Amino acid sequence: QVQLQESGGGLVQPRGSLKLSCAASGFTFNTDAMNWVRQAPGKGLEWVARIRSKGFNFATYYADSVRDRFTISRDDSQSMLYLQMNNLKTEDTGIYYCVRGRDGEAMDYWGQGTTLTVSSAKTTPPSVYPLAPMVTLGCLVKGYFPEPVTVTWNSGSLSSGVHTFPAVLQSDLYTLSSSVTVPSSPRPSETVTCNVAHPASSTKVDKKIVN
Amino acid sequence: CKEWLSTAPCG
Amino acid sequence: DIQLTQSPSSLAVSAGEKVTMNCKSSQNLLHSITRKNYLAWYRQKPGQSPKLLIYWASTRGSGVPDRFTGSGSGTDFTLTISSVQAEDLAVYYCKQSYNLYTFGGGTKLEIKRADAAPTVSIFPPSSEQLTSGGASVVCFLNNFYPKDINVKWKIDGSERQNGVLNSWTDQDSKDSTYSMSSTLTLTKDEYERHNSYTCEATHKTSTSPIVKSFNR
Repeated sequence: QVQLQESGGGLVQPRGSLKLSCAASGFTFNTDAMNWVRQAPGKGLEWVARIRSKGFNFATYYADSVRDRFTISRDDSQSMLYLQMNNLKTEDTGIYYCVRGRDGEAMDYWGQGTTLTVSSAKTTPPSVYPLAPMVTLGCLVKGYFPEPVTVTWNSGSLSSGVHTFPAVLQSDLYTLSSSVTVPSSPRPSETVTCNVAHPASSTKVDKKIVN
Repeated sequence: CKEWLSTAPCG
Repeated sequence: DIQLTQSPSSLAVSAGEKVTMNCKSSQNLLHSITRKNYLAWYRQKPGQSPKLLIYWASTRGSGVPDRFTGSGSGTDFTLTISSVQAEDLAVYYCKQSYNLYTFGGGTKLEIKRADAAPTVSIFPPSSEQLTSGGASVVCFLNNFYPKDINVKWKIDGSERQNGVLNSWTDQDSKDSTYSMSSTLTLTKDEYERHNSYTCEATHKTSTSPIVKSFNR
C-alpha cells in the first residue's frame, strides 16, 4: 500500500531553518511528481512546492510566498522527498503534508503530516493532572509548548467514550483536556490510565485516575 | 516538459 | 494567482438528504485543447489528511462512491452529495490545477440531528495541582446538539467570568453531537477562600439551566 511518512517538524525560531523528509512506499516513486502542501493553524490548505520526475528533468515549482526560501528535492533511489526551509517566518507555522501528485491528474495520496511551529518561545513540558470524580473521568494536560500533544486512555484499549478537546493557547502556554466515560463497574475495580506524550520534550506520563 | 500543464515526458 | 471562492461557508443537512455546494474560479479553468476543466474536489475529515474526491471537474477518483458528483465548467463548478451520511461531515475544498495550485476557503458540512441535552460533570482541582500553587476547576459538557450552549461559572453564587478557557469539539462522526470543556483557573489562595463551585449550563434542550456543583 502507498505509504508517505513525513518527519522532522518541530519548534524553530524565526529566521531559522528546518528540513522535512518524506519516506514513500507502495508505488514507483521514480515515476511520480511529488508535492508539499501545508495547512496553517485552523486554516485551509496552501500548496507549497512541487518536483516533477526525472523524465521531466526534475522540474521544480514554488508558491510565490515560499519562493527562493524553500528547496524541494528528492532521492529516487531512496524514495525520499525533502523540503529544506530557510529564513523561516511565523507564517510558515502549520502542518506540512507530503502529497503524491501525478502530473495531469490530481493529488493522489497525502501523508499524515508533520507539525512545524515558528516562535521564539521555548519548549515547556505539560503538567498532567488526574481529574477524578457510567462515570466520567478526565485528564488535564496544561501548560505545555509547543503543540501537539498525544493523549490516549489505557494505551489504546479506551477509544470509545473519549473526547479530547482541541488545545487552547493562553499566555504563551497550551491547555488541553480529555474525558473518558466507562461503566460504573470497571472503576475503581479496573484500572484507568491517562497516557500523555509531548514529543517536543520527549515527555511521556501514565497518569492512573485513582480514587 | 517546461510547462506546468505538461504531461508528455522528455530529457 | 487564480482565486477560488466557495459557498456556503457552512452547510447543515439531515442524514439521507442531498447537498450542493459551489466553487467559483477567478479565472477560466477550461483548457481549450483537451476541453478539460482543471478543477478537483477534496475533503478533510476531523483530524485526518485531505482525500481526493473528484478531478477534471467530474471524474470520481479511484474508490470514491457514486454519491459524489462533480459538475460545472469554465469558472463555475459544483459538488453534489446524495444520501449524505454521518460519515460525510468534513470540510470540502475545490482546488485548481490550471496554473500552479490553488485551493478554496473550504465549505464545512454539518449533520442536522435530533436535539440532545449535555451530560455535565464538574471536577475539583487535583491535589497535585494544588501543591503547585494553582487550582483549576474543570467542567465537561458532553454529547449535545445543537452546538450553542452557554456555560456560567458561579463561585458561592457570584458569576466568575475571568479565567475561563472554553473549547468545543468537532461534531462526532458517529453520534453527530458536540462536546465542550470549561476550565476555571484560580490560585490556591482564591480556591481556599471559597466553598461551593458550580458549572451552570443553558441550552435549548431544557427549561431551566443545568447546574453541577460541589462545595469544597
